[PDB]
Amino acid sequence: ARECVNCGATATPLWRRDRTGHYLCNACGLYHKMNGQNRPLTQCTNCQTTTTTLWRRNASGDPVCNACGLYFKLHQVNRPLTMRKDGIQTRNRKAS
DNA sequence: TTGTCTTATCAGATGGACTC
DNA sequence: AAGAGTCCATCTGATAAGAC
Ligand SMILES: [Zn+2]
Ligand SMILES: [Zn+2]
Ligand SMILES: [Zn+2]
Repeated sequence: ARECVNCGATATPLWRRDRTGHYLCNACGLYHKMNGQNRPLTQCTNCQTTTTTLWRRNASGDPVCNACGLYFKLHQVNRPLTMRKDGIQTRNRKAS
């Protein structure tokens, strides 16, 4: 039940936090950082997944999922198909 | 019960569409 | 007409949760 504490949006291409760790949508997060006040009111080339919280690009400029993109950056080799975990994983990130 | 490694989820950078 | 500024999606980079 995540919600932008400024505008009330429940959907956004990227969730962000303010200095205190209060959640803000991408729009309200960028605005506050820039202005210092409140904002006024596809599939992976490697593993063929259609679901990720963040699309990245490979060296040729084609889309890869977050997992595949990060794996390649680290290892300089493509993510093997056997690494692909079923389901969606989430993590409780702490403040600051 | 600790250590490693994958990769979610945060933060920063870039630039197209739009207004001024 | 031609430049600077606003806005915010979407990209790259940083941090670190928790799978295993
Ligand atoms: Zn918002
Ligand atoms: Zn706040
Ligand atoms: Zn992938």
